[PDB]
Amino acid sequence: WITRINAAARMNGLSYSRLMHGLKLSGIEVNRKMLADLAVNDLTAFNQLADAAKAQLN
Amino acid sequence: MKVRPSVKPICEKCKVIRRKGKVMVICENPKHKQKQG
Amino acid sequence: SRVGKKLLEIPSDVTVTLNDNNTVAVKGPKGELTRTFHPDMEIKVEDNVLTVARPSDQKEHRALHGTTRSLLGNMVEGVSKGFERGLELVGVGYRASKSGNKLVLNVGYSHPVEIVPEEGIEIEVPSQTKVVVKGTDKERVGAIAANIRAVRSPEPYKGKGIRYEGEVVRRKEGK
Amino acid sequence: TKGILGRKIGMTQVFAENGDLIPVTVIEAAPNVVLQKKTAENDGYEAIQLGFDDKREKLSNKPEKGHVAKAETAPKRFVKELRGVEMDAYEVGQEVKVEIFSAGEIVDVTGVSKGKGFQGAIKRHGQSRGPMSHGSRYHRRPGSMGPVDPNRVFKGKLLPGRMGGEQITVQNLEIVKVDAERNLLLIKGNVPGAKKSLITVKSAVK
Amino acid sequence: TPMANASTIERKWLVVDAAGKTLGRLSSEVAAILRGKHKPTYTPHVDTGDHVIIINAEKIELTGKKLTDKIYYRHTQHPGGLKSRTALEMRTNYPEKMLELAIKGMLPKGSLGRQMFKKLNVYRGSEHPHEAQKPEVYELRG
RNA sequence: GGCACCUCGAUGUCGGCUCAUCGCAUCCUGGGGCUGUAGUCGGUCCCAAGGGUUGGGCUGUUCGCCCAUUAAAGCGGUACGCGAGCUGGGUUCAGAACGUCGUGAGACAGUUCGGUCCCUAUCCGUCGCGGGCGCAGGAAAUUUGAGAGGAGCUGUCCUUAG
RNA sequence: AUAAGUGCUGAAAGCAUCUAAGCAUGAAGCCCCCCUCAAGAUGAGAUUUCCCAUUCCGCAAGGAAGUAAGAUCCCUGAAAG
Repeated sequence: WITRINAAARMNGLSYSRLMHGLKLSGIEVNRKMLADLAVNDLTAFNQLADAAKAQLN
Repeated sequence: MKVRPSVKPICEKCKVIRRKGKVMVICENPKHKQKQG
Repeated sequence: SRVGKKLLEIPSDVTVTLNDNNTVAVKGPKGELTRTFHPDMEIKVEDNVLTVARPSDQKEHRALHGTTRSLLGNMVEGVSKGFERGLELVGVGYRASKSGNKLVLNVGYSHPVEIVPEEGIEIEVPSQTKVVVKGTDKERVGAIAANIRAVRSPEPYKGKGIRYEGEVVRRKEGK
Repeated sequence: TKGILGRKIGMTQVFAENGDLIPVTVIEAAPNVVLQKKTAENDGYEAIQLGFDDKREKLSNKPEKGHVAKAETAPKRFVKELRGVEMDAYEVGQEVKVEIFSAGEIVDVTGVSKGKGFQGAIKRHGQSRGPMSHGSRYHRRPGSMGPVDPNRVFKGKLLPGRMGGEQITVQNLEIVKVDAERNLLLIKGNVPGAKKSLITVKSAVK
Repeated sequence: TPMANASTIERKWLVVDAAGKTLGRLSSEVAAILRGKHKPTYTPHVDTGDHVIIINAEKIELTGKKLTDKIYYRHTQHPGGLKSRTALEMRTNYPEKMLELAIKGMLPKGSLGRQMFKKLNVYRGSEHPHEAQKPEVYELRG
């Protein structure tokens, strides 16, 4: 799951560790690894989370 | 040539020099030139 | 006490030129020469003037600044006047002679030894017991001179073979 | 370079017109033919493929028949190729004969060596054998395998096996005599391979 | 449950120039791409990798004094004689072997490891044998 | 040699023969520095492991001394390399004997004569030779060369030149 | 192409300097040249030439059954074993 999330993040200008950090600060993302991979294979949702994480990271 | 791990200037005319990572002494007296190791 | 700082001259129509990337080419009366340098040193062509500047100040930069200045000066002088090195062999029957552009030496070796200058270097036999090499560039001239010396460097007992001009040679008693 | 393809007929001796006596090997080489001119631009290298001896139509298969059709000659039993020769010197299908060589030339000869069958270590690699007396039960065996620490036997220890049948080269042989009318070559010394075998003759590389 | 993809691989064809990128980082990253780790739908036993083509391998560069120091050893299992060659060599005559050995070390060892290595192609010059794969140039990241 | 950690429900010990193979701290050969190196010859040190590095007398002996040579007669590791490859001359059994010790049976890193060395190769490994299949048709030949293996050692004499 | 060695040029460090930038030379050593093996090199390579792309079935996934070139079985042997 970590590998898949890392690949998905790297393909959107964001490292895995920064993605997880950004999610945590953007809110308690009780959403987690396995269902995050399901979002990855529904990638548009994964991007819709990654953009929020990036925006809140700064 | 003397290959001694201790390299000294034997006579004032000798001069120590640093070459290819290893020090030598050049002296017009050929009896004194030496390299460490 | 800073060779890399001082300035060079253009005495008489010594065409100093700067190429695309810190590379130079001079066509003096004696001939033509070229040389390339790494880009750190900034050499600027100016009328009777050429600059020698190093960006920073530290070990390698200082060394190479000094070298490039000295090389530029040496090369411009060489292509202006041309330079020679003298070799004055010594021997009971040792012989120096010409064979056209080629050079042949007779020494205690049972057979003669030949040499083939090719880089615009020219040697002369001004006398049977003296040979002088002439050429534009110091590096090549000295290389040829050392090559001739290697044919027979002198011995410390009687002294023999090749001798650079005024080359003092160690003396050892022969009993 | 130059060379021809021939068959070893036998061995004899000949006097050299000096009082001395020369041992000589007798090789017959009916005029070879060049079948294919291998060239760099397509085959990656320059060479000529040539054939020496003839075959009956009963034994000549259709493939090699069509192959030789370009040279327009009888199907050739034995074929081999030489490198280092000048491509332009040889037309395809021209004959070589034997006058390309001449008496006095230095020559290197190669060919398959005589077979000898499954032979022991002594006969194969010529290493001494144990004492024949003093109770030695080690008459003709091939030596210890090796040390103990490696816990195996290294590659390349010499053991019994087959012999002969590998092409060998002899360097700097001399062509004593040539008889074009018979298509005959006479090489000083002796050459590998049994009688009536195939021998190939090449100008010495040295 | 996560989808273990199989028989749903679409292998892209990628090109990279190694003229100005050090072989260390180049290999370390191209190994990941060749393994397919970059793909979102990675699986560990299916070889989701992507074919890659190397270009101008002869113009690869080495840091430090490695050009004379790095020894490319090899031991044929015949008795105790080694064969060795330095790093700068093979720029001369066969630089694809440098990259092949480097990537070989990079990838995981195993049958599937050899299968992943099968998709690599290294050449001298700047011309592919093949253009029918619509390969697209892909510069590196690190 | 110190320790006793594996092996006493058994890991065969010296020397030789056969076969090697590795390290270089080099015996010769190759290339150099210095020399109290005139030259032929040397001494010391540096690079160098490609190859080579002998036959006999004595002794079980390796080791040694000796004879005659060679360019040299290298030093070590591999279970003080190698017994399911060999030898058994010695140590290490039972017989017997000399000296010595012991009241004595008997005992001596004191000596002497004699004294059974088992094995059909299963699996790795090594040297050869076959069959099967693959090489996106099936055949007959010729080949490229990745990559392996072998050789790769040297004297004497004439000349240069007394 | 190098090892040791000898170097030319030349600063660092107005000199000197085989060095840091450049350029050379230099061993029975290394890589070739010499000889042998070598496409199981699963990366199975190349070239020359021959056969041609039929008959049956679900029509087609793909099967089977006679053949082309060419081999084999079997037999006479050795230069091979």
